[PDB]
Amino acid sequence: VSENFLEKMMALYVSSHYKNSPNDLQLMSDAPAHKLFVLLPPIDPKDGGRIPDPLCVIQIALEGEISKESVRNSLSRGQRAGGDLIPWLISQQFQDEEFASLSGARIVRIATNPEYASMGYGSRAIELLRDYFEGKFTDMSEDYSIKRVSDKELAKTNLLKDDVKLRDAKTLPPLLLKLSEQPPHYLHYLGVSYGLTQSLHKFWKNNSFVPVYLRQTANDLTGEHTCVMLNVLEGRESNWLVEFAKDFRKRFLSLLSYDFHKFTAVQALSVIESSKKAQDLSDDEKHDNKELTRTHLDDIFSPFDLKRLDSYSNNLLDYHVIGDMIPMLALLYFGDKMGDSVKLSSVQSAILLAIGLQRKNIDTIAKELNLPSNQTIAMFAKIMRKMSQYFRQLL
Amino acid sequence: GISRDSRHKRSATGAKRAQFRKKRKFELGRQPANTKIGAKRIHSVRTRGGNKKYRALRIETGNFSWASEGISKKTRIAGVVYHPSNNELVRTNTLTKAAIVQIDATPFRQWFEAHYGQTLRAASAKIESSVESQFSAGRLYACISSRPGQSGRCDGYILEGEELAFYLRRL
Amino acid sequence: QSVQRDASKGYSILQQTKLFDNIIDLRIKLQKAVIAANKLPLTTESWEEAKMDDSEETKRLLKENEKLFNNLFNRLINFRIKFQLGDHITQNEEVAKHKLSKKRSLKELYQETNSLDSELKEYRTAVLNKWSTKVSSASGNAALSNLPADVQVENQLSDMSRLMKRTKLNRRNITPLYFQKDCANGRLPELITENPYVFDDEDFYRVLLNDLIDKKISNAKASKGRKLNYSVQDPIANYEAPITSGYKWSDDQIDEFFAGLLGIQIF
Amino acid sequence: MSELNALLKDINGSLTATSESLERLSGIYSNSPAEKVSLLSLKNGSMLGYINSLLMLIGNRLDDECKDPSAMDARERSIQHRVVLERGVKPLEKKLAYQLDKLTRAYVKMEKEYK
Amino acid sequence: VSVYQVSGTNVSRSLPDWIAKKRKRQLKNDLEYQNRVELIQDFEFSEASNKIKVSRDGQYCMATGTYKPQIHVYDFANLSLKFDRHTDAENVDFTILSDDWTKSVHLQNDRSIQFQNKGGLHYTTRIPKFGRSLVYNKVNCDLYVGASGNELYRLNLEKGRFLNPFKLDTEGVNHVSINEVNGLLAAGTETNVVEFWDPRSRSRVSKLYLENNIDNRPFQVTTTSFRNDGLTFACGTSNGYSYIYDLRTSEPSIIKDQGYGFDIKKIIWLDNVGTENKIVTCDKRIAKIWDRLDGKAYASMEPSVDINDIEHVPGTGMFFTANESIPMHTYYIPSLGPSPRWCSFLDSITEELEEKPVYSNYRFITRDDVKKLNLTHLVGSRVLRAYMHGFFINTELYDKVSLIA
Repeated sequence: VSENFLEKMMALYVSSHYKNSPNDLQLMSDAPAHKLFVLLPPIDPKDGGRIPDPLCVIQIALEGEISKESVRNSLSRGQRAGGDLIPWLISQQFQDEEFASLSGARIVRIATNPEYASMGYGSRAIELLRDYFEGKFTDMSEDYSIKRVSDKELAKTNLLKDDVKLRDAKTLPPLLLKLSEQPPHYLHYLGVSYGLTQSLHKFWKNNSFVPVYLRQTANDLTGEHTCVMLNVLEGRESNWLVEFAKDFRKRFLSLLSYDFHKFTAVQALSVIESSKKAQDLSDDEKHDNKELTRTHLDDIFSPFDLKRLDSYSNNLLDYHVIGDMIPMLALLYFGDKMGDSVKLSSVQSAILLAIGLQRKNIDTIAKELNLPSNQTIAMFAKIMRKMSQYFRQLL
Repeated sequence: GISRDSRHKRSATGAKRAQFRKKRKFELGRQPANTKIGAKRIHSVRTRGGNKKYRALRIETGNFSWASEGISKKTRIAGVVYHPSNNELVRTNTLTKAAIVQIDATPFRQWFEAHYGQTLRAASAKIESSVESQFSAGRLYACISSRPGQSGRCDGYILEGEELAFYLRRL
Repeated sequence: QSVQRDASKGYSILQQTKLFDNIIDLRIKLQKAVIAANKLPLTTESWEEAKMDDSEETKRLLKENEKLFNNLFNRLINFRIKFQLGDHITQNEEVAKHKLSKKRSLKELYQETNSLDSELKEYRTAVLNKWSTKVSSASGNAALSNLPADVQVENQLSDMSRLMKRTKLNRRNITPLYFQKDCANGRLPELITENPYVFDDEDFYRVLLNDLIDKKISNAKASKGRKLNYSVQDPIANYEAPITSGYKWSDDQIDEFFAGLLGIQIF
Repeated sequence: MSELNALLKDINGSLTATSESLERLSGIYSNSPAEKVSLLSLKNGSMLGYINSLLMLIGNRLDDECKDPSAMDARERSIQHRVVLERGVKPLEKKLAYQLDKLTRAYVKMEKEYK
Repeated sequence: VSVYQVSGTNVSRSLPDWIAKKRKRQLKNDLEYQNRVELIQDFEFSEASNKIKVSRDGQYCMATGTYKPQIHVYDFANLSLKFDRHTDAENVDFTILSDDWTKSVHLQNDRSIQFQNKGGLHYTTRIPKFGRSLVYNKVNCDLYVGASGNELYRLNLEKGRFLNPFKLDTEGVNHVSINEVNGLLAAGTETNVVEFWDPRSRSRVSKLYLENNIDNRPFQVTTTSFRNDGLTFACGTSNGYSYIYDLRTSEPSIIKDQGYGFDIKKIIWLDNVGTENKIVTCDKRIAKIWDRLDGKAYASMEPSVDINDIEHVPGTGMFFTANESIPMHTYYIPSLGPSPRWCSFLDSITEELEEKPVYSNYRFITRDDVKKLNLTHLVGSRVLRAYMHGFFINTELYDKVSLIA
């Protein structure tokens, strides 16, 4: 029965990954930190004990709880310890030692039946899995260890006479345990590591996951960039995530030119949106975006530039004359310095990010967004007309 | 495409006639005007000769006459309730002649109160009990006596007596 | 088979919720009694003066008044003994039946009220400790080892003076009958707006109403074509050609989705 | 009419209403192996004592003697019963609220299935 | 969000449009008239428009008229009327089988189905009884027609023969819709139930009884629409509620009402535009965009005159609406998506347009309903706001009240 269930799980676990089949089985069995969760359909009592198929398979790896002393030593030495990918990676990028001490779980793999994809089973499993660790599956009813073979027994057995037998079924626990039965390990955050794609990003976005890190150097085999998203469970401090999310967003905006210029304007926009959702996560106003000051504006743009920007809004200029102001305007808007006064549509947001940050040419965006070049300029002019009016209002 | 010619029909004996000629303009028909309650909208049609026909494509108000009291008032039409020919016309609130509609009782009530000085001499003010109940409700059953598809008007008369009893039974 | 135990527990959980609504309804009916009771006199002289206003009618009302409480509260204590018996709150099964059978006086009824509370206090300590341990273990707080709920109750009972003052608060501004006369005559030692004698549970009463309201919200002939002819129609024959690809979903998926349409120990 | 007479009439109407409801409530309970959740059972018992404390406060006031018009003993019982409902039970049931809903939803589906 | 009315009637409902045109000629001197922009010439029917649909090709549009009952086909590239074709009776509904305007099936109100081709009326047939809706399956080549009778008549275009008509348990079918991904079909009975049928077999998969704990009054399923995903289903109740259902469950995920109390006519899922979780629901009075998951109102399109039907050009922000007025209103919502390719520079002139604007968010109670609902006390308070004959109210509060009463 265990083998029959094991093969079914491996069908899902091996359903979609790129050829790294063999070693994972040893990791799953022998690694102590790893745990397995399976989503199952409703069990009809009339079934007669027939095992239902698995709809979703989740493998988690408990990570963190690293002593601060080791982190500073390892960080100074530049040596990476085996395991604990997320605790080490965020510490290296953010130079934060408090994060490593935090206890967290990485969702190494989530698999769903390909036939049933997009039906919401995967999102349900993550919802329940988060619910399990939060403590909400409390027992409603008013031991699962297995005794090891003693050293005395090993010495007293002879190789010729040895009876190599499967362990008695009575001793073994049940294969599937209700979430209430087994108490969860206390955790601070849930993490995911994956190559960034539109479908995967939208899935994690809808599950309240926040990006914290994106690797600049694309993976050679896939061409995708590794992205690490975190989510904070209720009842635990959430400030550290918000600080990381703000830092990542600022880092992302500058790196759109260097190495993420290939990312589509829509995909880059969604990454910014998902990070901003972390700002909504924290009700605290201690950390908030600061509206642009008059003194800051004067430092950024000279009066001539504002006149140069204003005339374009009146259509008295050519588009090339204002090319120099575009990237600075993009940083302010996506930095949220402009404030509630200026807001833009999804298409307008994509266009502004592309020229300002991706550095792509106008005709390229016309192709990417399937728009005429004339519309994109017309949309683009409308963006500065709103911006020009805001600068007038500040003055 | 609409024609009133009798040539396409089978003869009295049942023989299948052949097409004697192409359709003529002196035997034409025009598409029906499905009048419906709404803001007044009437379309003029130039007919044979200089005569013109008015197409009540939409109409909401009409001159209804109280025969027993021998008066007439202009009232709004609430909705169609029963039409003898086809029930789907009642379903779609289509206005044509003989349709039973519900009309506002406000002008008739005000006139009765003014003329007889009695809320709705005593003997004259007496009226049929069912009609009194309809005023108490606030709407009156009326039968349209005009043809909105021809004259562009939706005049009518309030049901009374055996007429009202019959249509109440049918309702 | 475990599904059946879930149902009985599900049936069980509903019973209290209905019972919870019913007892709150009992409180709602008693609400006007508490308000009117707070308006009653406070001293012997005021009560005698109140009777003097209408001696005969007041005496008749007082007699009908007194009987109903003895009947009502005696029935309430019987319910309490039965209720604490069925739920295993009281362990002495024989003693509970003996109390139920016997008829009890006002002084005796008071003694049962004290005894029932003391038993409920003991059941309180066991129940709160038990569930608090379960919740703590379920949430990993056991692994961590936010006060125990029983401890929190004990601490708040220790702060009796603060919550004592809360009840003294006269939010409704109730003036008991002949209050000014008793104040002038010095017949009210406690006083010599917060009134020790006026009892106010309006905020608690409103909260119970709000909880009750929210739960209710949350839970809630052949001619003219009148007969159909199936003969082939040449003009519309071969008007359109079918798509051989079929629906995007597989047939097995379609068959299953329609099927569910509109709703070693292995475990 | 004297103020007391109108007041006493209001109390009389309240009791016959409460007693009749108590008659109904006692009947259904007697109408009701099914094992009961302890937490809500105490929560039921706790407010019942609170109602008794309110009624005991009422009874103390009504006595023409009015030896204890403040109703100190009645109040303290109400204080104890009110405290457990607000501070002790409510955090626990909130932590337990989801799993309660799941079982109640679980039966409701079954009852519809049985019908 | 902002809604720009590119064309239509800018006058109020009380003002008659035809006299306004007779006053419009007098004020032709006013400069704004000369500077007006008309997207499509002759985009106005003589009296009113019954239905409007956009060809799947994305380069053509078709519409039906009142008097003389006529069919207008518009070419986007030429921004004008390609042709007008008269008919013998008014059109209850129609569909465009081909990607272009070439082949279309029209259901008239005289109990007759008319097949229109490039040259003209290819063929006309009569169904047993009056019809109310129409749909066609590409896979089966079978045209499914509802009717007053309980049967749902089936016509096969490939074989050119009527086939065995599906027998609905209830009498009457107000609307029928078919899902592309599944093939599942639904029918809207007069009673508060939707009967789902399978086209692969000839069977009733199941029936869903619409439950309205708010209002206990009778209602009918006026409109049904299946989402592109196929697991979601929308209904339109005559009382004025539209239900969103996930087909797997048997309960309504969200029940959003327009509030005026009029019937729901058209329901469109704006998946293509982006942020797929948006839906359209159209009364005679108003059409509202609100979020699928949370039921929050995005924007509102309220024409002065009644709406007979609303259509949305795929991938774009524009909405065409068939109305009772002489013009056919068309609305542009820039936030939802870009303007279509054919009218590229409409975005450039956004300032000139009307920029028309609370009604969508809140519910509306009639005076009789206020008295029945025991909300006379709410009258004169901030909670209840007067709107002409009746008073608006919050949606959640009204739901709680109707439970109380």
